[PDB]
Amino acid sequence: YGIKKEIEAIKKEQEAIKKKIEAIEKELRQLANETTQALQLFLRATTE
Amino acid sequence: YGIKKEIEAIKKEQEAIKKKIEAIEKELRQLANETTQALQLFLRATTE
Amino acid sequence: YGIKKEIEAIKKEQEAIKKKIEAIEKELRQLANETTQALQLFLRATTE
Repeated sequence: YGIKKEIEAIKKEQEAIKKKIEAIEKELRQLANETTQALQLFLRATTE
Repeated sequence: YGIKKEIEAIKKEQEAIKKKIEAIEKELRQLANETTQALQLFLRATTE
Repeated sequence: YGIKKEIEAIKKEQEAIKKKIEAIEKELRQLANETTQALQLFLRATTE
């Protein structure tokens, strides 16, 4: 029973980690988009 | 004993992973702040 | 055998996670470089 509960806890931790990574990927993509947009502004500005 | 040492190693790996993720979140936040600041400069420049 | 296969699966998941984190670090570094370059452009532009 003890090893079962140990393994169960570990797999709970992994699923939580996998979701943390998912959130990090989300925020990383947004940041990439924003920085691309921000650079597009500059590229628009240096033609004004 | 073998399974104990296996589980122990796995939980050592998880704690290390959790800290890696922590460091990634730190650097991601800094990068977001810097990019916001960098864009704020531009927004300041196109009013000069 | 069951616990062995469980532990084996968990360690497979950890290696996959470690590589996901590796890819995230790669993309995070690139993004930092690009944002630095993008800001360098602006710093070049406001001297023209």
